[PDB]
Amino acid sequence: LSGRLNWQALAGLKASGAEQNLYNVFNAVFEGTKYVLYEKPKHLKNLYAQVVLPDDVIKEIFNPLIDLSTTQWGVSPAFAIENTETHKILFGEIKRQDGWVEGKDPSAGRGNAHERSCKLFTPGLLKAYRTIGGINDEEILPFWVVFEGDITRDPKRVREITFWYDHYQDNYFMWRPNESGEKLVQHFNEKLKKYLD
Amino acid sequence: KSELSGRLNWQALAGLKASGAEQNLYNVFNAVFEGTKYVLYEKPKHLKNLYAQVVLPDDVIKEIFNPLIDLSTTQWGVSPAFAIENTETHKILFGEIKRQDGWVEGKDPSAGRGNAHERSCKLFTPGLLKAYRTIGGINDEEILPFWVVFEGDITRDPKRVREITFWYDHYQDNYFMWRPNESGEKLVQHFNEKLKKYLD
DNA sequence: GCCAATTGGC
DNA sequence: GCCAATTGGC
Repeated sequence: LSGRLNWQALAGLKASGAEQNLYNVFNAVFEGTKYVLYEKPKHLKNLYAQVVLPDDVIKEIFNPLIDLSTTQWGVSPAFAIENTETHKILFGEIKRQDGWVEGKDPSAGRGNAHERSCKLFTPGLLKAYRTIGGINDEEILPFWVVFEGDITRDPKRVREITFWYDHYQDNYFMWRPNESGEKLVQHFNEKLKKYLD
Repeated sequence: KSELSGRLNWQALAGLKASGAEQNLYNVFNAVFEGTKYVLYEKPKHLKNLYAQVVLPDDVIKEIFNPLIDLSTTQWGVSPAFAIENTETHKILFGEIKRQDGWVEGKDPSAGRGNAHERSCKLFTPGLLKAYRTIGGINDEEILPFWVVFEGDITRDPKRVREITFWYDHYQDNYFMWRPNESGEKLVQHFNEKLKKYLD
């Protein structure tokens, strides 16, 4: 099964003048390929209820009338890309945020909600992602964060995120204003697709 | 490393408790550190200069906003909620305080839907981990260089407590749940028993 | 200049 | 059930 992408279908989406977002872009480029996109995938929805808490903690917290054995508490990624042959999955997030850009003061980029995406660096979620998605190669992280909005052109935010990721520079992508869906797909195609093999 | 050489001032903390004064992380640690080699910093400045000189490829520079300032002397960084330094060894533990509501008695489950506490996870990025270990001096692999103290109803929320427990995996001592009504002693005991030795 | 942490959205 | 990501605050 070739891993070639459907650039013709993507060009049609672009030509249809339709506003491109991550979903219609990957949906178009994956048509007839061995890849499929999921919006709000459910693979990681059953992680927390089964967590074993010391009896000392149980006594100190609120214990609702609930059957934890059948309770599914977990996370809901913005999206996931699956190679339907190997069934390996890359889970992703989309962080949209304003930023300090031309004509604005630094305060326009003072927001910090994007830090929330760093929950993916916790050892527990890294372990869960690797187990469920199948990407065990230590060379890359098992998630992909796509940033959107003026934060992607903010001199401070861009350097901050670059600093955070350190040697995992391909695990995030800055999808800048007015940029084509093609560049978003090229990042996946050139830097991440091989890890689903 | 004798126990006496690092004994905390438990009597000063008991005095604070006996005074009836409202306890918070700062007055609790300031009291317990009285006369010792440890000092607590509120908003430490050790990590004030981190990002401005980060190198960006020419093809990225071309696509971003480049302000007309001198990045070589610009200080962009972070400001931890607190830090604990052993002034004899100069090793430092950096900390955060995350207060948040939660699903507890008398509340609808929606009271625990909040997720801003996730921001604290920035400390797990490889970049900040390296910066924290370099500055604070803690390279022991079995412990992380930071300590996140949670406060508020989130500390008793059945889903949030399990979520955070899960996140931390085998680094359970790198966070502490300071519950409503809990005194300062429990907070200090966590540091004393699980983290203080990493400042030796 | 940097962090708080919430209420509304899907 | 779980995520969006902002504006207020010092």
